[PDB]
Amino acid sequence: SRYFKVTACIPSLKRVRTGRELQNTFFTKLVPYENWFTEQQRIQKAGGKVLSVKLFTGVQGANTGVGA
Amino acid sequence: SVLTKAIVNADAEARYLSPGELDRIKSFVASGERRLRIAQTLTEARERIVKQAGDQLFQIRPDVVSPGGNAYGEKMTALCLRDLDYYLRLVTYGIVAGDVTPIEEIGIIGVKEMYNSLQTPIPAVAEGVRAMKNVATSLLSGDDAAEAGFYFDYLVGAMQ
Amino acid sequence: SVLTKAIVNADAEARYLSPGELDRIKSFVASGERRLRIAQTLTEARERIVKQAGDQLFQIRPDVVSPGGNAYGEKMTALCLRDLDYYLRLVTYGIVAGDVTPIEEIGIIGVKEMYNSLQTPIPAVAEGVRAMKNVATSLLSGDDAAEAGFYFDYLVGAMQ
Amino acid sequence: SVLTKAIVNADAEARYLSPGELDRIKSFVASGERRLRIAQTLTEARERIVKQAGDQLFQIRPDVVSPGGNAYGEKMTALCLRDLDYYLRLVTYGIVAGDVTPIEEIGIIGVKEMYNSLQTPIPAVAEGVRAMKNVATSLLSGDDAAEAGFYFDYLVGAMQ
Amino acid sequence: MQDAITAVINNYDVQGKYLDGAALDKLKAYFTTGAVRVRAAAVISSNATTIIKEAAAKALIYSDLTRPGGNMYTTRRYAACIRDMDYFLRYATYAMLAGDPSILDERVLNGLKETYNSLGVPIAATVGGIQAMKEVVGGLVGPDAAKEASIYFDYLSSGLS
Amino acid sequence: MQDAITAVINNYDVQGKYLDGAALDKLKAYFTTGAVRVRAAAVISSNATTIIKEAAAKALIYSDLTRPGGNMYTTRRYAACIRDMDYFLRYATYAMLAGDPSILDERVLNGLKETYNSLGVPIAATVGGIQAMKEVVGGLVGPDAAKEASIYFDYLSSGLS
Amino acid sequence: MQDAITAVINNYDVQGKYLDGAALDKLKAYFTTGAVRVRAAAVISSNATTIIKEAAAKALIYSDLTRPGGNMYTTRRYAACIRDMDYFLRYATYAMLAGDPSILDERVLNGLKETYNSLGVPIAATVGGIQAMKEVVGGLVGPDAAKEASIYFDYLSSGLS
Amino acid sequence: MQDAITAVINNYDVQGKYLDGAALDKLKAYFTTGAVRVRAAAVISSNATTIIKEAAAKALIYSDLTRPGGNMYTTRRYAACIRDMDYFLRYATYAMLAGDPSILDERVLNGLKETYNSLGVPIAATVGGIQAMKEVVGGLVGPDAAKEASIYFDYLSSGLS
Amino acid sequence: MQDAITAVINNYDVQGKYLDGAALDKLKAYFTTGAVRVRAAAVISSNATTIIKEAAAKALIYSDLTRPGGNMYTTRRYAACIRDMDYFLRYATYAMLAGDPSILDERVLNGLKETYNSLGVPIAATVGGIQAMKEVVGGLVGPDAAKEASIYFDYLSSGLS
Amino acid sequence: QELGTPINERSIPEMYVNQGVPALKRQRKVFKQSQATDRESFDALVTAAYVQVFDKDIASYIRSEFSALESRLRNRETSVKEFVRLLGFSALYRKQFHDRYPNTKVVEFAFKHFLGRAVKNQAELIKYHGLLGRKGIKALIGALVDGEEYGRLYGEDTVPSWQFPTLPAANYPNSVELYNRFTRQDDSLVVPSFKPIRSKMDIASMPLVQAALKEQQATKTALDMSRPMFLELGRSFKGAD
Ligand SMILES: *C[C@@H](*)[C@H]1/C(=C/c2[nH]c(/C=C3N=C(/C=C4\NC(=O)C(CC)=C4C)C(C)=C\3CCC(=O)O)c(CCC(=O)O)c2C)NC(=O)[C@@H]1C
Ligand SMILES: *C[C@@H](*)[C@H]1/C(=C/c2[nH]c(/C=C3N=C(/C=C4\NC(=O)C(CC)=C4C)C(C)=C\3CCC(=O)O)c(CCC(=O)O)c2C)NC(=O)[C@@H]1C
Ligand SMILES: *C[C@@H](*)[C@H]1/C(=C/c2[nH]c(/C=C3N=C(/C=C4\NC(=O)C(CC)=C4C)C(C)=C\3CCC(=O)O)c(CCC(=O)O)c2C)NC(=O)[C@@H]1C
Ligand SMILES: *[C@H](C)[C@H]1/C(=C/c2[nH]c(/C=C3N=C(/C=C4\NC(=O)C(CC)=C4C)C(C)=C\3CCC(=O)O)c(CCC(=O)O)c2C)NC(=O)[C@@H]1C
Ligand SMILES: *[C@H](C)[C@H]1/C(=C/c2[nH]c(/C=C3N=C(/C=C4\NC(=O)C(CC)=C4C)C(C)=C\3CCC(=O)O)c(CCC(=O)O)c2C)NC(=O)[C@@H]1C
Ligand SMILES: *[C@H](C)[C@H]1/C(=C/c2[nH]c(/C=C3N=C(/C=C4\NC(=O)C(CC)=C4C)C(C)=C\3CCC(=O)O)c(CCC(=O)O)c2C)NC(=O)[C@@H]1C
Ligand SMILES: *[C@H](C)[C@H]1/C(=C/c2[nH]c(/C=C3N=C(/C=C4\NC(=O)C(CC)=C4C)C(C)=C\3CCC(=O)O)c(CCC(=O)O)c2C)NC(=O)[C@@H]1C
Ligand SMILES: *[C@H](C)[C@H]1/C(=C/c2[nH]c(/C=C3N=C(/C=C4\NC(=O)C(CC)=C4C)C(C)=C\3CCC(=O)O)c(CCC(=O)O)c2C)NC(=O)[C@@H]1C
Repeated sequence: SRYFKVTACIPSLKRVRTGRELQNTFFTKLVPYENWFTEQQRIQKAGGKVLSVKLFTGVQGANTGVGA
Repeated sequence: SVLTKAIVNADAEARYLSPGELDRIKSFVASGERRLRIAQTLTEARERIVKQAGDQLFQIRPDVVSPGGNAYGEKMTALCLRDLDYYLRLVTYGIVAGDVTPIEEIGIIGVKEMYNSLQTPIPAVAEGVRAMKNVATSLLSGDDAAEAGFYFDYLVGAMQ
Repeated sequence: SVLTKAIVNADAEARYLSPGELDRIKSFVASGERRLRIAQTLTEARERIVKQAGDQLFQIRPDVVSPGGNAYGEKMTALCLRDLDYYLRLVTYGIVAGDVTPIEEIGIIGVKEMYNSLQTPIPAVAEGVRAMKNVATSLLSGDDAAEAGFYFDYLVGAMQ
Repeated sequence: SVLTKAIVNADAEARYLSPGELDRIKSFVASGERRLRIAQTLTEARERIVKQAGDQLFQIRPDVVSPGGNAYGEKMTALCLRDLDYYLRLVTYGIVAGDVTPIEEIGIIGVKEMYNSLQTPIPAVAEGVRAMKNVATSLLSGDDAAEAGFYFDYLVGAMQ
Repeated sequence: MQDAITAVINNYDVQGKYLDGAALDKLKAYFTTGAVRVRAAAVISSNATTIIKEAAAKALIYSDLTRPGGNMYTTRRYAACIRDMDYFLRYATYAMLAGDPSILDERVLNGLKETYNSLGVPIAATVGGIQAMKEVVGGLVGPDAAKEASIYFDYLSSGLS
Repeated sequence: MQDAITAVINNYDVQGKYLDGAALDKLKAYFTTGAVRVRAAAVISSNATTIIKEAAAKALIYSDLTRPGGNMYTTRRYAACIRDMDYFLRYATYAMLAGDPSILDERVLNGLKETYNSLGVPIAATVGGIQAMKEVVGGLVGPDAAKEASIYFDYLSSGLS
Repeated sequence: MQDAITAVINNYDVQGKYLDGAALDKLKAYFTTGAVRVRAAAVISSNATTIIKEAAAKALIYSDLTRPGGNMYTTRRYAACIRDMDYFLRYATYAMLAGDPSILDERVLNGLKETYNSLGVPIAATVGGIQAMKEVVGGLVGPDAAKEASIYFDYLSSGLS
Repeated sequence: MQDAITAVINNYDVQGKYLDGAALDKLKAYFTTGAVRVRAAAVISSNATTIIKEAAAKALIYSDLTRPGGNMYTTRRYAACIRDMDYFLRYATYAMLAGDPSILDERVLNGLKETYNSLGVPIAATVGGIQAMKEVVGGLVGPDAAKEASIYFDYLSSGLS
Repeated sequence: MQDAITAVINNYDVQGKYLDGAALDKLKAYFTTGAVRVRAAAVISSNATTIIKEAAAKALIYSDLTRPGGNMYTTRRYAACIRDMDYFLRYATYAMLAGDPSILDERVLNGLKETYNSLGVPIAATVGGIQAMKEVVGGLVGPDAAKEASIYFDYLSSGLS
Repeated sequence: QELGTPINERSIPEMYVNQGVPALKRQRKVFKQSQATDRESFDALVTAAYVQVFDKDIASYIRSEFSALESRLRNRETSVKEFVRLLGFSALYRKQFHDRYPNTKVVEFAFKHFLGRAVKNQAELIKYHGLLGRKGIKALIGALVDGEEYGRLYGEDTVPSWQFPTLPAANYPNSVELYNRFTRQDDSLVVPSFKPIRSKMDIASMPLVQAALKEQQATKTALDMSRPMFLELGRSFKGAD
């Protein structure tokens, strides 16, 4: 139910690529709480920097309604 | 709660509430008074329920209080009783809410890691919760006893 | 039905049924006899309800029986009445089932495409369904009248 | 084994083996004679090691041989000793192969569900493996003792 | 998201407190108004399109918004505005059923303001349309749930403004 | 998936017929036994792990299956067999609650036989485990829902064999 | 997959037996032939492209296969055929290092035949190319590992045909 | 898929022939009717829904198919039948534009017969609806492209039948 | 089996139609080519053994197929292979006389492929022999029926491959 | 001239045109968000995303149910990966491709829709079917979308689309059989499980190992070694005979 708003930059370290390729390297997008964990690992394992993270939807205290 | 579950499903589907969900909401609001009476009864009888559950658990599993047991020691037993009180409180929360959402968000997700990191016997905790169910069912009428027993059975099933 | 919906959600989450789902199943099985009585009442009064809803529909929207309308002519009107009978039978099915699964699978999914192909006014058919709701609640006691009106409202909202 | 692991890693990238991988293979084939000699040395004394490890484990954790223990009774203790023998055989297999590949497929993956369904104490099994490791290293020279202790520690870490 | 029951439950969870007389009173105050929420929500679901049409007729159309140079001009922009209105209606129904503005805050209001500033959407016109929808909903539902539904429309308008 | 009520509803929908006295009799017969199914399902969910353990101890383990050369040998294969047993128990519970074997045919038995032939899994041992679980469930639930639960375990066994 | 060491270990694990004289004899016989396999694999890896070129020249090209309408006509299919020959050579090297054709069965031969009838590839021409590569590899590796290298190419050819 | 030009090009490439007088005459014959195909395709695209409407009215509806027990009974089945009708119309337009039934064989008729056999769809009713669409399209397009449009509808009907 | 006449007759029987102008045109076109087919069949029947001899010499023998271990090593297999070539030639003659490959589908290609994988026969070598016979037959029959003769050999080769 | 002619004249053309991989491998379009800017290109990307998922048949029924997702995607609040993930979380996908098939076939349907291939091997079936049954659809979809293969193949902004794999073995025919199936055309699971392939050639029968075993016998039985000759002359080569 909580959504992370994350901005990241993933450079290309092989084959350079040719067509316009702009949303594939620097992006900002909402990510769910449950999948943000395994995606942050993927971003930093693909040699990508995580510029910004925002809590956005959720509440810091939580304790109920988070798991919905 | 039932309201939270129905709203979440309808919002995920992107539609207004269905007649079945409306009927279940009406049934929940009708049964709310009986639910709060049951919760008040259990809250009043929280101490006796905890004590009788503790004695039943210890008679069933004396090894847990044995030297090679996780619950060996006076404060080790006190902490187990405190966790028992916690789960009884969660049972009252679920009974008042009409579903198991707060219980899930508080005390079943990550509880396998809970007791694996603490080396605590999950089957022993389940037996203690069952003793709690017996004690609480001894203090309610048949319909309310079954209603609380559903939530106690849910806790036992989650502890599995 | 409610059983199908609860079982489907439990299977999708890979878990046994929740206490709230069990409670709603118990409530549905408790309300079954009243649901059957309502269904018997409407199925006995099927012809009068259909004819009356035809009268209020044609009074409210004479243009549909105008030559620039979909239902111009005696057999076009007969087909509209037969669609009305179809929707009334679906309403009885939903009332006995306790939820909207069979009605959804039978007469709402693709109904927009079908009526766009036939060039029939969906708001006009919704008005006919509303006249049906009025006629049906005219032959029913208040609790069961509201119960049937919920399903009629669901059909009206779906045709939208 | 080492060859299987290197071949799988090369096949994942779809290329011929690099000279570094051939160097690892050469080192493994050089150490193979010592590895098989260590394995036969452990195999000759399999019963004594199992018996002493069982006695040591029962001394450290008497609760398992207590009334509430999983291994309470002569036949329950026999099953525990048979499991310890199984793990000794797996350790000899791993020492011969030079990699933990056979051990993982035979007696590690799913071991958690194994001992959870059987309600057996996983830390108790780990302590039994540690006592087995001590008995094994008492019968081996220093380098061979360390070589066997690597695989014993791997088993202890996996059963965790 | 949370309803009234879940908000009370988590406010007691943070203190680790059993439910007491005050929490029971709050839950009873929620429960006594349960059926009114249900009937009003059913009425709103039945008359969703008519409410949107009347609110648009009173607040948006027949103005410079629907003419060239307006933010309502062109079929695409009109579709966006009416889809937004339908979103507001459905989420107002959800909030009024749950007895809490948590769902409206979580799933609508986050980002909507600066999104509208970036796109050029008129916040004042959106608030006026929301208020017209609120008045239509209050007219349809009746005295029993008029104010009860209007509080969440006012929440939406105050969040936007 | 289908239950008794939905099955009768579709069986009349295919003829385009209103519900009559016969269909009313059938769904009345289902409605009369609603609570017993709920109680038995709650008991099964309560004793899920113990039922699996007792069925395994009575039908599978302490044999050549759990020894070297046995199909259920090794921790991975044992975990797979117990997960299959858990699948059978949960889907038997669902079918018993729904009052129909449609979910059993429709989420379990489709292709399971051929998958078991491809993997080499023993169908006879699987059927024996299913019958042991059926006997344990019949013992636990009591006379009220024993036959009703047991018919779906027999359905699973007859579909597999 | 599995090599000689894992084959012995699995064959003893299925019986649940500790390693005995026969198992140690098999392991010693494998360990003695360690350096020869490594040298042969290094030679094949260094001369991979020349082997493919000579095998293609001797068995495939200058014929109806490369003339129009042939299966190896067009660059799109010529590159695919030489890539397939490279795959066969690489997996033969893996099999020679492991001392077991289990990798050939698991990761080369399964589905390959029916794939070739699906695509229209000539199985006999593929077998001829494999045998040409076998002759070239046997020439390159020397008398030490000629038979060991040739056995896996014969295994691949017999599996395909 | 292939059009007329790529079909000729591939047919000569497989024989390794330069384009000769016959191939040039074939290409000239296709090019001479390019404009009529484009005009007919534009007309069919503009009148797509109406053609399906008259085809359904003259072939399917007002019969036992739309009644209970019919294949196109219920809104879901009616929508599926009209979507299939639209599929046939769009792919017939593609075939008439490309001047070749290769796309129809590749992406329409492949497995359609046995899929309809599995689902119980009436193949005779489908052929009748296709012929109704053929008559409507022939009426709309005119003498210029009537027969050329009709040949591909006949191709689809003969493939299904 | 069926010839051109019976194919037209059955294709009109399935519609229950009397013979029309198109059917009569097809029958006339078949009847005009009567003497050519008879002459070609007589030439092939007279030169049957020589065609097989030249095709075998050009495509099969003097190679690993006839050298030991080959699939046509030993007299027992050589006689079988030449008998198979004679069978292909005879059925091609039948199909050429009938003007229809239905006999080839019914009595030659039915299960021939899977029989060849069962026995281990090289299908590519069989196709090469068939095309060698095709070249020899095209040389023998003359320019009158060369294309007609060649099409059925191509049909057989494409069916096998 | 004659060295570029076919030999064995292609008497029936376009019997050789269709050989090789199907034309569908290269006769289809790939959609990328980075080059799908503007409204006209965005709608094509959206309608293509509904066809990679949902397999083109019940994709035509979608009218406006996924309208909040499309708005966020158009406003660049969520990437195409997030759009594809949320499409797999919907009730429509669960109703269509999970609620009517066994748990093992849902994994196959999930793979072909969110990765473009079939299941690689038995060690991947065990990993992914053993997670779907443990935690349901919302974990299996998250595992596929967040996997390393998805990140390599499509990255942030790209519709998944069918891939015709070359490796591993049997992956190409398994994938193509899934590809050329209409929805509800066939419901056999194609890859139920990967059979054990067993062993038909004993490792001790190889040339190198068998050649070393005989030497091992002779060296141990016949000849002596580096202990004193008085010890080596009082040895019995047989042990119990
Ligand atoms: C030190 C002993 C510990 C212990 C063990 C214990 N185990 C069992 C029963 C079984 N253990 C196994 C084990 C395996 N099967 C395999 O394939 C492998 C991999 C090689 C293993 C490790 C199995 C299958 C069983 C079931 C019986 C059977 O083998 O047929 C028991 C008995 C439990 C019961 O309920 O009877 C015990 C007690 N107990 C301890 O206290 C120690 C920690
Ligand atoms: C005039 C309508 C007739 C009819 C049809 C009918 N079809 C279905 C279901 C499907 N139809 C298709 C068709 C295609 N998929 C393709 O890719 C193509 C070519 C590009 C075609 C033609 C498929 C795959 C299905 C199954 C999936 C789906 O439903 O979309 C149905 C529904 C059957 C059911 O309820 O299960 C119907 C009714 N029915 C009639 O009566 C007409 C003759
Ligand atoms: C000597 C070459 C012969 C030949 C071959 C040919 N093959 C293809 C296409 C494919 N080959 C494979 C092979 C494999 N899949 C596997 O998993 C492995 C092991 C890693 C193998 C060896 C596959 C799957 C394909 C299809 C997919 C692809 O193209 O990658 C082709 C091309 C066919 C086409 O493009 O349609 C050719 C030509 N052809 C000959 O004439 C030779 C005898
Ligand atoms: C309508 C009364 C007013 C109006 C609105 C308008 N909105 C947009 C664009 C967007 N609106 C949304 C809204 C939502 N997305 C969500 O998920 C939710 C809650 C579930 C909401 C409310 C978003 C995200 C957008 C941007 C993406 C999109 O366009 O879909 C427009 C379009 C602007 C443009 O052309 O770029 C418009 C016009 N316009 C009026 O005149 C009214 C005052
Ligand atoms: C246990 C009583 C028996 C047994 C079983 C066994 N099963 C497997 C592997 C699988 N089992 C399944 C099962 C299902 N998939 C479904 O969708 C359903 C119904 C919803 C079922 C029941 C599947 C798909 C597999 C394959 C994938 C996996 O392993 O998870 C094994 C493992 C076999 C192996 O090692 O390859 C075993 C052992 N074994 C016994 O001895 C009993 C008779
Ligand atoms: C000529 C300007 C240059 C050159 C050429 C050269 N080519 C070959 C051999 C072959 N060339 C091909 C080509 C193709 N096959 C195709 O499908 C296509 C696409 C239409 C092409 C272009 C092939 C298949 C062969 C192999 C033989 C065969 O066709 O059967 C050679 C001979 C190489 C050798 O004998 O080893 C040569 C020399 N060489 C130059 O130096 C020029 C610059
Ligand atoms: C009546 C209140 C309105 C109206 C209706 C109208 N309907 C038709 C024709 C058809 N209607 C259906 C309907 C259904 N088939 C189903 O399976 C279901 C679900 C239970 C429904 C609702 C069908 C199939 C037809 C086609 C004919 C047939 O049944 O065979 C018409 C005739 C249109 C024509 O062009 O002939 C009309 C007029 N018209 C109104 O004005 C009312 C608002
Ligand atoms: C020699 C005394 C007489 C003779 C022989 C002759 N043979 C051939 C050609 C072939 N002979 C064989 C024979 C066999 N294949 C088998 O499997 C066996 C059984 C072991 C035999 C005996 C074959 C297969 C051939 C074909 C070529 C090949 O082997 O690949 C010829 C050549 C004929 C030609 O037309 O080329 C001849 C001349 N001829 C005499 O006059 C002698 C009396």
